[PDB]
Amino acid sequence: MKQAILYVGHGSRVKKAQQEAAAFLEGCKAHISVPVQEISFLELQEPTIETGFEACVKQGATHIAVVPLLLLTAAHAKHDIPEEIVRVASRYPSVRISYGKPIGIDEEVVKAVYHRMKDIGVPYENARVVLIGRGSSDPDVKRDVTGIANLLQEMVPVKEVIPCFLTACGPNYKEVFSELEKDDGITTFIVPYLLFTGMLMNEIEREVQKLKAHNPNVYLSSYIGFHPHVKNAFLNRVRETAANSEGQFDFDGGSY
Repeated sequence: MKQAILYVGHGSRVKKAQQEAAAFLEGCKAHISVPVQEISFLELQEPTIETGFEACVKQGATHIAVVPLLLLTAAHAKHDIPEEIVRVASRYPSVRISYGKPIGIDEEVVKAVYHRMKDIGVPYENARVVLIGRGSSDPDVKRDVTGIANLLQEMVPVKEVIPCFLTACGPNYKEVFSELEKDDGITTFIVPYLLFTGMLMNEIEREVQKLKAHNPNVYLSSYIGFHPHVKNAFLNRVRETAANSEGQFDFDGGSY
């Protein structure tokens, strides 16, 4: 037996984002006791999935644990990535494949949100938290962001956590913002639940400036990014996919 890890990010065309994702995945390798480890990306950035998978095979891997670097569960985890996996794996029918889950609802990621809150330096006890995800038409995305909000609610003595979204599913973060123009003395933290900055993050920044014009007790944290606790959660995913102790991550054909 020879085990491999194939990390799969979604990929970016922004050079800085490519570099950050690649460096994160590279820094994961020293934490995994597996002799063959390759990084790959679905799109816009190579190594491609095909390249990384074939590299794993060429180095003698009998088992490949494919682990997607994804915060939430949507089309990429269910369709695009598995489709590329089946396309390349069809050529090596003797190689056993396991395929992991996105990070999703994990206590470590809640800790990442908590530390982003703490970084502001404002008391958070009995404060409101507004957790902004990108959003998706896939209901699993809203469900998981809500689960993270509930876990934060259980773990930190905040007043409440409001999951909301930039697009595709409700409630939209602008509706929450419009409802927060009051200023009732309650502090509101805005946590962008995103791996990278970019257009939508810039939009959040501008909208939070507008909101602060109405309600000065509003504080925007930096986006989650590749926080150390995000790394802990992702390493959990990697280890469970490689262990595959019950076969629950077996890469079975058919539509996901």
